[PDB]
Amino acid sequence: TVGAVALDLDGNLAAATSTGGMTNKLPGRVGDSPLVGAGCYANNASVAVSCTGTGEVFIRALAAYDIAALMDYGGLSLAEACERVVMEKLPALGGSGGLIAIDHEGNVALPFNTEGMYRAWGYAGDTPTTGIYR
Amino acid sequence: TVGAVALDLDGNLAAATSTGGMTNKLPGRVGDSPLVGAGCYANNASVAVSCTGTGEVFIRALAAYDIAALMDYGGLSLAEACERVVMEKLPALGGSGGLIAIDHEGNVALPFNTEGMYRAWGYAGDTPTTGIYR
Amino acid sequence: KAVIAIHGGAGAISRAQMSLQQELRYIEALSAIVETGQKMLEAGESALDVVTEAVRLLEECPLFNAGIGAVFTRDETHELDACVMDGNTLKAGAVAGVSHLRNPVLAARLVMEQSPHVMMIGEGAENFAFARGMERVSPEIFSTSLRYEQLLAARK
Amino acid sequence: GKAVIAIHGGAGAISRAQMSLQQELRYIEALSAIVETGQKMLEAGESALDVVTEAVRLLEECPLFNAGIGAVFTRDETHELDACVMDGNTLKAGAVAGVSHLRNPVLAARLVMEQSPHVMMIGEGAENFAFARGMERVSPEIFSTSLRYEQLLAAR
Ligand code: NA
Ligand code: NA
Repeated sequence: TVGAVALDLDGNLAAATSTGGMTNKLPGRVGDSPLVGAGCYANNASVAVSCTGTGEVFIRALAAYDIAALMDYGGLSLAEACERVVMEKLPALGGSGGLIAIDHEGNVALPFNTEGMYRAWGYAGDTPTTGIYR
Repeated sequence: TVGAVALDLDGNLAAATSTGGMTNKLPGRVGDSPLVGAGCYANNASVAVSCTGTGEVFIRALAAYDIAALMDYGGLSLAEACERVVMEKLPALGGSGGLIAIDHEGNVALPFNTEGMYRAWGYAGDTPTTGIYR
Repeated sequence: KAVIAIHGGAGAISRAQMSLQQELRYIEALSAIVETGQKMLEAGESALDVVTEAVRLLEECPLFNAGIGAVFTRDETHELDACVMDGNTLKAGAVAGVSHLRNPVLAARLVMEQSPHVMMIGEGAENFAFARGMERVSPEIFSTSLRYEQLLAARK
Repeated sequence: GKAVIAIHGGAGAISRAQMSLQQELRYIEALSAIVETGQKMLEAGESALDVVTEAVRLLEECPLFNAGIGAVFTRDETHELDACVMDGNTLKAGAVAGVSHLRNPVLAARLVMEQSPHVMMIGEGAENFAFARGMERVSPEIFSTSLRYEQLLAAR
């Protein structure tokens, strides 16, 4: 699974996600990646999110939209919402993985509860950061 | 499109939705009915919801989970959440239709913004109510 | 206090184009299906079994656009979709794009009950269901003259 | 806030004791190259939607990541690919699932967004819509890599 999120100079947020699924997948199984609100969500009023993990749990938990609702309705910060969804709510349902997210203010979060997540980010005109472990 | 929501004597909530789609549909098109959080959602801590309408907007708006999030994070009542989603938010996106919902307290709601919605409901032990028009 | 609600669709209803005989058939159908569900709840059946049965009945009823009585696609075919979710476990099952399963809602429940997945589509969903005993049917079984006439009116 | 981008290439399949430094270096190089292209696009005033679309196209083309070229194999030794894109301005979205003959699933998803009234298409219906709009039909062999095939046999 791969994904990207961005905030552009005009204040717009977008998100995108793509996958080949899982090795040895049952043909016809669909995980969170193509499902709006599960593996991909963007709303200029709150946040842009792209996920990667245990497909079934990100769907049942509507992880991408949940970040947004937590922020918009719960008043949580991007960091508090990411913490709650990735570090508490998903492992509680047997889920593992992570996500990337940018809020309408420009805050960036790349939470994951696994040993690794291939990831990178950066502001326009600046040096990017890349990551695998940690 | 058809659906059902139920609260049982043990306190469990459940939802189900089924459809044939739209007459003259483009083959391969998917609307909200089979998508968790869009056309079908259930959580014992909040609400059971089944939707019917212009599929694309209920997906974009994650209508079923939004009722749940408005109630659980937002503190809205079932009726307030139903009013916000069906009568304000969906039509703003150009969406028509309605949903059925039961919350963990046994409240029931059958909102719609169309001329009609085939519907019925009833508490166990009571006589049922049926409806077609407003 | 146990309770059930059902729907047969919003949007395709216009008092000006309906007849009283028509409206009574829908009321009768909605009555009987909701009554079956109420009885199930009072008897202590689970919420999950009740919504599953209710939508199964709505699928079987040719008046409603699900299962028998499904609309036709552009290609004069039927493509059916369904979802079911258990508010206790938060498990869910869903199928989309199936045409050889008589009751999509039962196939959706099969996904949630007899697999670790949530969503299956198309022929993979059908082969999974068949392998577990669900019968293969021809999609002609869903066809009705009323929905075919709507298709031709649509191509007006 | 200033313009910013983040990308990912998957969580979960990563173990330091199972990785080598030359492999880690290739991943860092690819992530850096793609996030940099996104940064420069943002700096130049491109839209958030065009940026994420391009970034995920690049991640699909890159054989290191499980999307597009480089996709894992199903148990039938096929490739089934899925993608989504959403515009936070309009809240429009486009998605494809279960496609095998489209080189860049995210471009198909954007095509569903940009050139149809719909949000999600699946399977052959999704492929036939995309071909009708001029997208090229490819052989699913093009996604195949020895590394992912050996992984399938190892899982076996
Ligand atoms: Na029916
Ligand atoms: Na790739």
